[PDB]
Amino acid sequence: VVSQYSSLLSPMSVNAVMKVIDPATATSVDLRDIKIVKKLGGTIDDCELVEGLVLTQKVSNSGITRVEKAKIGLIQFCLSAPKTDMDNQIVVSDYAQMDRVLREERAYILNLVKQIKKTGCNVLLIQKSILRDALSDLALHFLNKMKIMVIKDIEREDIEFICKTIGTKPVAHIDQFTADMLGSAELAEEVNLNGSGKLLKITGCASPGKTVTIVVRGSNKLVIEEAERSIHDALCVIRCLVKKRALIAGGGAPEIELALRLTEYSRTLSGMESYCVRAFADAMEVIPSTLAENAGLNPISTVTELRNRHAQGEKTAGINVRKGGISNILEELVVQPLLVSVSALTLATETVRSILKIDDVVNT
Amino acid sequence: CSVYPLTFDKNENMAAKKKSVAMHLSACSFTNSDMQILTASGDGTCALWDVESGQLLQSFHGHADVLCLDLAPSETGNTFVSGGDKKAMVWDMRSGQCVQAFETNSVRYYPSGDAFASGSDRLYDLRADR
Amino acid sequence: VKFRQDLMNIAGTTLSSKLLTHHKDHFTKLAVEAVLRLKGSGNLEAIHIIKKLGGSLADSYLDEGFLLDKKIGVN
Amino acid sequence: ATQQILDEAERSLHDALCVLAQTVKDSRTVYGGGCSEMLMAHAVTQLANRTPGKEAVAMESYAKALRMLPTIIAD
Amino acid sequence: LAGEGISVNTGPKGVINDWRRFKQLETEQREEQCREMERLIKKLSM
Amino acid sequence: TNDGATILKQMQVLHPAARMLVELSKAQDIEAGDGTTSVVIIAGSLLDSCTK
Amino acid sequence: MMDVDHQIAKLMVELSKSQDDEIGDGTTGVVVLAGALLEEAEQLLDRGIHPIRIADGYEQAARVAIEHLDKISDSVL
Amino acid sequence: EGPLSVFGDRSTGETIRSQNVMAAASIANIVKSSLGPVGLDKMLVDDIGDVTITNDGATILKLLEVEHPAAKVLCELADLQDKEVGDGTTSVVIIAAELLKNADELVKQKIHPTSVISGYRLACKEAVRYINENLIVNTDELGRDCLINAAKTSMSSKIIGINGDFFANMVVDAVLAIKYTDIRGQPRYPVNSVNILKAHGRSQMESMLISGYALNCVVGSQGMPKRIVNAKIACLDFSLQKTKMKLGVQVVITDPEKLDQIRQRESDITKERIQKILATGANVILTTGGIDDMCLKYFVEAGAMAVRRVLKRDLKRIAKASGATILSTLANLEGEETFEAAMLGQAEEVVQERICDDELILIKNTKARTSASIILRGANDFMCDEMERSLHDALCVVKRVLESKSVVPGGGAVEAALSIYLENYATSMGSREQLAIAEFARSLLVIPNTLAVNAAQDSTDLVAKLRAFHNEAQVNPERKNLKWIGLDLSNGKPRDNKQAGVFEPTIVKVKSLKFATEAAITILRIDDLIKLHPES
Amino acid sequence: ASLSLAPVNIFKAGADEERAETARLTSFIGAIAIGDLVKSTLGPKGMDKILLSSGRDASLMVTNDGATILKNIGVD
Ligand SMILES: Nc1ncnc2c1ncn2[C@@H]1O[C@H](COP(=O)(O)OP(=O)(O)O)[C@@H](O)[C@H]1O
Ligand SMILES: Nc1ncnc2c1ncn2[C@@H]1O[C@H](COP(=O)(O)OP(=O)(O)O)[C@@H](O)[C@H]1O
Ligand SMILES: Nc1ncnc2c1ncn2[C@@H]1O[C@H](COP(=O)(O)OP(=O)(O)O)[C@@H](O)[C@H]1O
Ligand SMILES: [Mg+2]
Ligand SMILES: [Mg+2]
Ligand SMILES: [Mg+2]
Ligand SMILES: [Mg+2]
Repeated sequence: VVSQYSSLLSPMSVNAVMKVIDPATATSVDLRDIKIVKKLGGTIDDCELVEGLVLTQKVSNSGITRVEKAKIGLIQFCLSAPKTDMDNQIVVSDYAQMDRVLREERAYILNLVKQIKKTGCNVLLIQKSILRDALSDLALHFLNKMKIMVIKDIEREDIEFICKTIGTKPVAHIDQFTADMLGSAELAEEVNLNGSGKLLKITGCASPGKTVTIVVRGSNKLVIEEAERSIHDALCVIRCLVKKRALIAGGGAPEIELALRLTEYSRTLSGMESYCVRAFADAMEVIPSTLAENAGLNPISTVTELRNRHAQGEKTAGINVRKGGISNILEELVVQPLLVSVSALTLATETVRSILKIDDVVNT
Repeated sequence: CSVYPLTFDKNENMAAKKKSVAMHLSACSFTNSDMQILTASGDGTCALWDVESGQLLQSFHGHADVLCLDLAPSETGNTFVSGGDKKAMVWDMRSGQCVQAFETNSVRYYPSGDAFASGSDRLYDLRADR
Repeated sequence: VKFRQDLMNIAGTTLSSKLLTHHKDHFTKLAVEAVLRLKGSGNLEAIHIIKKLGGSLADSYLDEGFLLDKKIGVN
Repeated sequence: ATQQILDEAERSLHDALCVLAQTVKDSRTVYGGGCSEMLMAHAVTQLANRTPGKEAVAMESYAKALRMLPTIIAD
Repeated sequence: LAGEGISVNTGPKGVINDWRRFKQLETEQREEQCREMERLIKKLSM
Repeated sequence: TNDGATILKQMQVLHPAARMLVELSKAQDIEAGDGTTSVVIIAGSLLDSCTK
Repeated sequence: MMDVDHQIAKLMVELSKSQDDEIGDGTTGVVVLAGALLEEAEQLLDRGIHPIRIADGYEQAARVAIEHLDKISDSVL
Repeated sequence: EGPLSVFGDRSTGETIRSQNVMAAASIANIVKSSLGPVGLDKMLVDDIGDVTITNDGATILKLLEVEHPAAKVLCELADLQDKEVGDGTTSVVIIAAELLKNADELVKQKIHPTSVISGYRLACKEAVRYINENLIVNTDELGRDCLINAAKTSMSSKIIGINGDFFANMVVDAVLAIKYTDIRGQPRYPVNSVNILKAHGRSQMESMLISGYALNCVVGSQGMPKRIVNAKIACLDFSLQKTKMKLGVQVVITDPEKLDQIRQRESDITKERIQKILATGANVILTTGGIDDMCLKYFVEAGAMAVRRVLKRDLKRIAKASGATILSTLANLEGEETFEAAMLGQAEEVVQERICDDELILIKNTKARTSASIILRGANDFMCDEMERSLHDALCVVKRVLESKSVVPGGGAVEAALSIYLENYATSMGSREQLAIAEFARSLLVIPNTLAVNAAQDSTDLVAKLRAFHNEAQVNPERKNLKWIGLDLSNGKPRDNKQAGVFEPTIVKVKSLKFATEAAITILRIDDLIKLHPES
Repeated sequence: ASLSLAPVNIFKAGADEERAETARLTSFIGAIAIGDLVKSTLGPKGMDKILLSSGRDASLMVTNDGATILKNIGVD
């Protein structure tokens, strides 16, 4: 469905794939390095390629939404009252112990926040915590009073992605929280999508290590789902090109060439196998027929013209929907990686062979 | 059967965090130490999860479907009894094996620890397997 | 050498009736190497079979070392 | 290519590994293709030919089943 | 699931007592329903 | 959706051959990511020829 | 004698009855021939040919076949 | 059931396309009668006797129960238009349905859906370009009257329509009051910060625009004063109750003589906090949490107003307007517990006003920032709710006009001009996309047609006259002033809408066109439906 | 393909058909059952049968004749 936007998505997909791999060394692409974020509203023309990190979590602070020259810190412990792993209670026997406990808890929280601030941190990411309040209200007040953006409820599964993106080493104890363990960035701000939600984008990092984020926007949810599926398909195609550096013509040319060559091969296989190979070639002759039928053309004449032209000697000849006939398909820039066709053939043949070995169905 | 509402309708009493993802349920029961949750399904497998990290520590399959789970409180790792099959089975999660079995819905572990009730639809001494 | 040939033949005969008969030679070499790597131990659980979708059946192989399906820490 | 293909390949490989491990444990081998079945049936027939009474008929039926197994193989 | 051809035996003979016990009540119900349907539907419809 | 894998997964096919075709689509998506419709079309044509 | 319900099956039965009425023999060959013709037509339709074109081709091929049968026939006393 | 053996129904070909067009046309015809100043409102009974009288398209489509997913696509399209623009909710639905109908009509003639989609995309892009290049009016050359005219145009077809001469001024003043500048010097208008309170009673004319803020709350205790002449507002985000230790703290008494002192401290802590707050001179205390009785008595004796259970957003707005600071806790950076005078807001007056047998708090003339609030008076609750919806639409329209300084003539002038331009433009673009662009242009004419039909006037002749005027404007270089000619629904004749003061924000038309085109493209892309039977 | 195992059904309700293996199985089963029933009444030392009618009359018949045995049996 995203064809009128292909002029925007194709360079975006190529840039996304190139930015997460090393072209001179990589033999495979890990698509988990390309995060796709779907936000309702706007139009697919508003899809953006974010070099940094995009977080859907909202800022707990109020009044602080834009920080320049940020020093993002990733925290895996809780900023609340002390609570050991062992079962613990505080026993009060005198009236002075009450406000002593209150004052000591306040001092503990203040010391934690001061230690965090001393490193120069100004943006704090707090990992999601259970069985213990990750961010106390008093802790949030102290953090706000020292001008630090606070983002909490960070998912555990996103820690690796965040560390890869902005170069922050996670901190689990306040003793090891130091400035050199933070992750510098050019800008970290929260933007609003024209009254359709808020996104936190950290764009510009000192160490942008092999990670990119893709923002997908659309009018309704169904078109957004289809757009992200299509973007994933484009990324997978570029991944195939990375794995196997081979290109083949499209528009039904490989299938027609395969049918012709396999017919010629079957003509030299006298026996009962010649019929089977001829049937294989005739079955491979189906994809161009389907392309011609969907294009609104006459499948018979179109397919026989393809076969005749391939027999002539030109193998880069396929369906030309734009022209409405048969011509050289490379002029239409319709190409696909060889891995797609090879895998399709191999997997389909293996599935058919497995099917042919079945002769009974038993209901358990 | 008992499922508490979604929003918790409170004012951040540091208990609104509940996980309760329910990725497995017929015998969900919190353990002695709250860091682990034990749940069972109709596939005949008993699943142990760590509530903090949030992933399945190790699954237990030795049965048909399992119905009732009871845990003997000791580190939450010592033992837990399953009586889902007509086969009361006791597992140790320091080894992940069925330590002992009794081929005989509402199994209850006795507070003493030497026996456990096996109410179905008996006081089985663990020291004598009878 | 005779024992290795007998192992080859036995694995081939066992795999002849199954769907692996398409690549019987490759799979027979595969199984014989996998069993011989046990150094005489009967522990069949020491051999781990990982089923990954996609690819051809002939793409199956025995790793010269070992493969784990876990994750490394963050830093 | 399919999950069913992977499961069947795993089962076949498990069969091959188990048979190879058993052969490693005990290296005695016999010929397949119905050779062992026909040899056992021939021995049973030889025993039956020297046995009087309906026990001979029972032995002949036993040998008939033993020969029927490779008959099913050929069918 | 074979051997359908059975021709049965005196087994049904051994259960003629209960067969007739139920069949007499069934026949009485059929007679009552036949006397009821001689009018109902036969004239109610038109 | 226009994706072959998604189309075959979303609708609950019941015949075993259709289930194996769905698994074939999933495998093609895993290994390549494109051509998921073409592989199913090829398998269907191959079996259609196998009929005769 | 079949208890068919499909309309095309009834058409096949009528075809057999017609062959029996006109000739009296060959009531089984007609059904097999029609089935084979419709199978080939199914293949052609899957390839994308209008059914009327298939019917016209079948009609002219039948004309050719009838002419050939007349040609290769032999007379008996 | 066939060779597929899927547990569900399947529709393919023209059947599913016709079904989708039927659903879209049903959704359109639901709201077509409520478009334009001669439009009429609708009742909605919620199966339990609840009544909703409205003219807003988004509300109508949200309250309705829709089953066909194309009807849903249209409903969420209207909701998206409401969220992102705030006006033109009915227009986008009508345009999308007409576009889909004409696209299906093209497809039935064996025109491939790809060609229709490409033509629609090209027509939408060219229509946006033409609107931005030839149909925009800069608001800097019109002044305040442009804002009033835009608000009045928005208020037409609403229950505050005829009384729009009075409501437009109130909306403009309210929007201009909450204006504030941010970084990079780009003024922004946080509309929906103008609190709207509904209270039946007097006529619509008696609607009051508060030069401050209005709280739908009352004082906690009857003993406190109900008016402060110099407000020192202190905003708190915590409850003022008896102190209770946390879950991890237990009180174990071994010496019985300490229990009384502990119990005394349990309340003395809150007493000390309240005394610290009051010692700075605060007159008004607003808190999001509750307040116990004795804490209220402290303010009673101090002669200070105290309001409890204040909404968080209301507290934020009050703190921003009055210059106060929200304090979730009393704790400085020295580890102590103090309250400074710098955390106090200031207002000229805080009054417990009475409005139709109910009371509310008015914070009048806040300093360091100007705020606004509107109290709507009507016959009953339904009328007040419709007033609130129309007022929100007008506020959004004024916000769009102030943000983007371009406006377009109303009354279908843009639609007719675009239809003429696009039908002339289609002849110079491709061969198969020509029909798609022509059908896009013809589908754009549904808006003036609907207006004229609602007026019960000659739609054909009126639309023909509009098209003739716009054609003359487009082909004659010296008659370019006819671009502004729209529809005068009162008299049923063409009229210069720019001179008549019928304006709309350009963003409304642009976003309507884009969203409608995308929805039509999404629905048109379908050619087969599989509906799996429910497993239950 | 076959009429019974086809994606579309060509039969009235209650009408079915049995293909090669199934038809042969049913025919052989019926023939063997009939032969086993009628036998054991063959030769000088053959025994007789009791034909207990299930009708209202409930006619009782003790016979050795195979034809009479085969006549008065409900055969499907
Ligand atoms: N290549 C072969 N040639 C002849 N006979 C074979 C061959 N492979 C296997 N067999 C015979 O087939 C029989 C069944 O083997 P198989 O089907 O592989 O496993 P299972 O014993 O579980 O049926 C064996 O008894 C073996 O003798
Ligand atoms: N512009 C084009 N002209 C001709 N053929 C095309 C064009 N674009 C795609 N095709 C063909 O359409 C076939 C289907 O591709 P597509 O639907 O994108 O993915 P899939 O192969 O998974 O169906 C491809 O084999 C390709 O050769
Ligand atoms: N005074 C007026 N004269 C002519 N046309 C008007 C006038 N006021 C509004 N209109 C037109 O009536 C149309 C319907 O607007 P309306 O339905 O009230 O907005 P919405 O679609 O948000 O409900 C608008 O496109 C506008 O151009
Ligand atoms: Mg074997
Ligand atoms: Mg593709
Ligand atoms: Mg004959
Ligand atoms: Mg409006």
